[PDB]
Amino acid sequence: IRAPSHVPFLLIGGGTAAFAAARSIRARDPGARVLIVSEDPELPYMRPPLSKELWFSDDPNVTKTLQFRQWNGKERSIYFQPPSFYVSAQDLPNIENGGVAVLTGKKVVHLDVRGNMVKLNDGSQITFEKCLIATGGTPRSLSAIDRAGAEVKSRTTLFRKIGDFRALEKISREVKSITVIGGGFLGSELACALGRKSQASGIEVIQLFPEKGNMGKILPQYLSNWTMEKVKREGVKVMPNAIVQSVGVSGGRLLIKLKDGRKVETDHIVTAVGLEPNVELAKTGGLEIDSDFGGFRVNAELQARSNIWVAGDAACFYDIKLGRRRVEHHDHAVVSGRLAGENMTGAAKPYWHQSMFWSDLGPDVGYEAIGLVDSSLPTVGVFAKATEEDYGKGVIFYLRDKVVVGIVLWNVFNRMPIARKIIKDGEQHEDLNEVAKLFNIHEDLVPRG
Amino acid sequence: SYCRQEGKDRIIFVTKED
Ligand SMILES: Cc1cc2nc3c(=O)[nH]c(=O)nc-3n(C[C@H](O)[C@H](O)[C@H](O)COP(=O)(O)OP(=O)(O)OC[C@H]3O[C@@H](n4cnc5c(N)ncnc54)[C@H](O)[C@@H]3O)c2cc1C
Ligand SMILES: NC(=O)c1ccc[n+]([C@@H]2O[C@H](COP(=O)([O-])OP(=O)(O)OC[C@H]3O[C@@H](n4cnc5c(N)ncnc54)[C@H](O)[C@@H]3O)[C@@H](O)[C@H]2O)c1
Repeated sequence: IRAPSHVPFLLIGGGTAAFAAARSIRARDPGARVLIVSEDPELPYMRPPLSKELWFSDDPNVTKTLQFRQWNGKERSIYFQPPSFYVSAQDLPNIENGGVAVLTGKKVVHLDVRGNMVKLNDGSQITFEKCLIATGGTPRSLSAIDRAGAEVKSRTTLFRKIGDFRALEKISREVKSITVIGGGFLGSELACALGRKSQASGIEVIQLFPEKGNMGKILPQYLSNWTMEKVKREGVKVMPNAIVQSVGVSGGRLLIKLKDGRKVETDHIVTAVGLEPNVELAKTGGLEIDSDFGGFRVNAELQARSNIWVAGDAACFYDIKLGRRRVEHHDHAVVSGRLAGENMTGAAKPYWHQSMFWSDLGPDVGYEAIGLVDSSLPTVGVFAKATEEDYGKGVIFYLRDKVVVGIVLWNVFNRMPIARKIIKDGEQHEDLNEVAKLFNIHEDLVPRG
Repeated sequence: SYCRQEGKDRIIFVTKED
């Protein structure tokens, strides 16, 4: 198939961000002609299931069907839409009322900003009227793994793509011990996914990380510790305060020697130690990178230059209330993609509507969260007490200048609107205990996810 | 109203009664 020489809407990076954009473009301006160029050969799909929902599928054909049952009991696929609902790259600049074409297995390798053109890996060039960068990002590798030999390197996976899941699902039924390095969102979610699978398979599940407790970059120590202990229950050997020093191959099995001196024998390793943005095209185009936050530097309306927007994880925008930041969540990729698409069609409206995130670590831990959630800030957790400490349920406020900037709804569900208001308001509330009463914590509420 | 301050993080427990 041949690429169209020109297209009005070019979305570099066929992920969760690109899809929202194209959907929002098609919506705001009907009969749009949108081309998503995606280095990935898979059509746009959502990632959350790959750490959570697809590991709990009873159907053993899950690795092939890539379906799951939503917390509402309805069954769906991780793909945003089926192939039939995309037009072809060939037929895009003709088909009546345009549509969305996805160019699978094609990387943009140069962004000619001045001339409104991209050059593809295969030479073929495509000009655009409006362009969005939605390159997302690639998972960070652990230094120690890089330094080690290719024997150990070959037995180390990272997690992002579909194949990552499909291969680690196999490896879960093969080895006797899997060690996850890193205490991240993903770290924990995989450790708990494998932990639940181990209830039947009996496999050793180890998770080690340098923090004192799980999710130590977004949870305050007490909760962080408590969450670690709840992960433990799901079937995980958790080793906090683990700084890896070197990983060799001892006895046909990977040996992880920590700086504190502890050794760990295991068969396979999965590093979930953070995400690096795919800011490749920055140099080619002369677009700015946030020195502090990483990713492309875009203004309040996710705009970089006259005809270039950025969204998703790759985008470091200016949140008019919370300040400049880059956020790497799923609802963020969607919200920002939506907005970019609006602005591309000419709305020029700023990021006002907040994006959020959620994680579920077993049945005991499930939290929606909004805005500036960063364990380094001062927190005020308000939890429910009974009628030997139970942080089972409550709400945690994140402060900056005596102003709430982030909230974590701890096992409190369907309350995100209320929280959202509190962020908008950014009042200097004398007592946050009152503000907490707004979330009817003690009340059973709804048990989504 | 068990309120206790642990560094930067402040922890308030409450029992529903209002
Ligand atoms: C397993 C997993 C579970 C998650 N669960 C949650 C969750 O529960 N909640 C939550 O809020 N977030 C979650 N996230 C985070 C969220 O899914 C991601 O932030 C989101 O998918 C990023 O979307 P994006 O389009 O910006 O980037 P991506 O989804 O990474 O899409 C980027 C795409 O662009 C392609 N690309 C990159 N560079 C180029 C180039 N130069 N040319 C062409 N194509 C290019 C990439 O290969 C890829 O296809 C999860 C992530 C993972 C990995
Ligand atoms: N619930 C959700 O919203 C969710 C779920 C899954 C994934 N994600 C996203 O997926 C991506 C992957 O997240 P992630 O878990 O890889 O990173 P993360 O950013 O979620 O967590 C970073 C972690 O890196 C670890 N780390 C850093 N350097 C290390 C080192 N030298 N040795 C050991 N550990 C080290 C730390 O323990 C820290 O907890 C991110 O974009 C994240 O937001 C989000």
